[PDB]
Amino acid sequence: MIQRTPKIQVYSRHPAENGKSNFLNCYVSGFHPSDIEVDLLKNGERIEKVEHSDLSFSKDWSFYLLYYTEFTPTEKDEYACRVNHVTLSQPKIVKWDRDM
Amino acid sequence: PHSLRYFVTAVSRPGLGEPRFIAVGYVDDTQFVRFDSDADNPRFEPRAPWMEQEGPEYWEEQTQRAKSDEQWFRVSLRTAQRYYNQSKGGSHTFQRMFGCDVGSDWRLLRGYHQFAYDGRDYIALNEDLKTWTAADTAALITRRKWEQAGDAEYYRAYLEGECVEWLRRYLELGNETLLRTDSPKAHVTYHPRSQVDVTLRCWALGFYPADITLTWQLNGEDLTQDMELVETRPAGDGTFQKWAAVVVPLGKEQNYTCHVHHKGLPEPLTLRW
Amino acid sequence: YYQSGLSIV
Repeated sequence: MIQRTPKIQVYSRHPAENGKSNFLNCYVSGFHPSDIEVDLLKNGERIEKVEHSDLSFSKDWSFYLLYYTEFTPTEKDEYACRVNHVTLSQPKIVKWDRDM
Repeated sequence: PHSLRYFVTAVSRPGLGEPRFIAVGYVDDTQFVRFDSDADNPRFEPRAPWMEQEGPEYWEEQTQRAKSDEQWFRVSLRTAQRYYNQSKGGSHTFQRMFGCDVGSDWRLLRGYHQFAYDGRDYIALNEDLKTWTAADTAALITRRKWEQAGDAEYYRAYLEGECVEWLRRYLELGNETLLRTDSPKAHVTYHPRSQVDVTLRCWALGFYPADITLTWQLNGEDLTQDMELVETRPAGDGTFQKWAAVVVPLGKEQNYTCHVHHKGLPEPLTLRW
Repeated sequence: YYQSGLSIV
């Protein structure tokens, strides 16, 4: 029995333009087991109606999920992905950085 | 080349009901069907628009095979728990990957049938489709059982017949979209990191298929020993995203080139900041 | 086209 901590990427479907409707994605990969918690945050509060993909895994048997919600970015609104997993003692927050 | 894949996960949840069974099917990098045991009326459903014209016969046979496999996995998870002399209350996982690859001729290059238990290799069918690879001692018990029961011939008959025959049919259903490429739209960004060094990130956006090669070079020489690479990520529209980054001395930006390989690009790209 | 398992593990 293996346990793998996930990798976390938070990004937009298209290059973010203030006032242009876009999609916010949290892509989590390389984790085992499958049970995971993924929430998308706006100004620290969790975003409701976040969709996610059907559970799949790669060649090394580690799972990947895409969590996504449509959003319209602004200059000063802050967004993040918060993932909790068995490998993570405390919830992991990865902030959304539109250049990185 | 083209591929057909199914990714099947069965996770027992002792005390929370019957194990959770998911099988998700792909042609290349495009998901086309899914079955989830926890859905409404659990059944195989189209996950691509080119699948929605399939008749009730196709869906009922697919749904029936998923329900047969669901019972097979609950039995297999219980059998594996005895094999490993595991206690009764833990959650455990079986995973199964199967499908086929075809070439330019669209005939079978390789068929897959392999399992993982609890995230680790358990048993895999070899490329001959005649022999098994057991990962460990519990899987040698399994290998002895399937060799005596001629299980390999049973999967081989599917892989050489139905898997290729239906994968070619899927290429017809989605021909306008499955056979397309989207060449990456690539750019290099610049971010200062110290008073001494800078991060140069090579971007690739809006590309299908998922396969891509990004390399940084200095004076014609791979800088992959200094590269930070993320996994290729899905945009959510059927395309993918990736970047490669190098950290370089201030004032040295124009000595570095990023190279982009993709099935949409007859020649690889060369970009500079 | 999906295929179901035969012999149990």
